[PDB]
Parts: sequence; C-alpha cells; structure tokens
Amino acid sequence: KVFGRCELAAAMKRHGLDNYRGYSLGNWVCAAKFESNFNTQATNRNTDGSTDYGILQINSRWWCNDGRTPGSRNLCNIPCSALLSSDITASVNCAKKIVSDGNGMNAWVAWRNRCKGTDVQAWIRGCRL
Ligand SMILES: [Cl-]
Ligand SMILES: [Cl-]
Ligand code: NA
Ligand SMILES: [Xe]
Ligand SMILES: [Xe]
Ligand SMILES: [Xe]
Repeated sequence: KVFGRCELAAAMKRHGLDNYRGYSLGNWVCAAKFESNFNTQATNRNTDGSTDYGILQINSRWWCNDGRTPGSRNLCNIPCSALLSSDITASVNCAKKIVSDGNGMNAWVAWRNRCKGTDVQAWIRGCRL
C-alpha cells in the first residue's frame, strides 16, 4: 500500500508516534518519505546481505526474521514480511523499539542525512490530525 502524506501522518499519530521519544510527527513522516516514499511494500538489499523492509525500511540484521540473514537477530520478534503489510502496526511497534535503542532516530541514516535539523513540520502541514 502506498500511503498519502497526510494519511500516513494520521496513521502514525493514531499509533502513538507523535513525539515518541521526543520526535515530533513530522520527523517520522519525513523519514518514511525518504526511506520508502510511503510504500509499505518497499524492500532494499544491503551490502552485508541483510534486507530493509517497509515504510521505515527496518533491517533484518537486528529487528526481524527473513530466514536469509546469517548471524542476525529478530529483536522485534516478527517475520520481516509483517513489515510490508498495509496495516502499519508491526512497523510502528518495531520502530518504537529501534528509536529507543540509544541513538534515537539516527538509527535511520536517511533521517540523519535528510530530515535531521530541517523544518520537518512541513511534512504534516495542511493535514487534519
Ligand atoms: Cl536469518
Ligand atoms: Cl534522542
Ligand atoms: Na534477522
Ligand atoms: Xe530487495
Ligand atoms: Xe510506520
Ligand atoms: Xe487523526
């Protein structure tokens, strides 16, 4: 499923991401934009063999199981395919664990390089939330 900008903002807010760990909603929407362009079915193969899944491109190296990432972990205790669902519950719950890991949203390199420090509020402007 490809979410609309404001549609995703609303879904993320309902799931408790707005200001989670101190990160305003705009930060999450901005991260999703550059990680997946709002597409829940987005996937990407990393150089080390791991794969990124979903709207927040969560990696199989530590967070989910895809059965093809040697020596990896599944800290979110979920099959990576769950991160591709039209229902973002799994992605949100796992994202909450990731952002609480110690480095905040810097865990998402795209957020650090393209969202961090910018006017992320623009990503939710005009949205009825
Ligand atoms: Cl594996
Ligand atoms: Cl932080
Ligand atoms: Na894994
Ligand atoms: Xe992929
Ligand atoms: Xe998400
Ligand atoms: Xe909403």
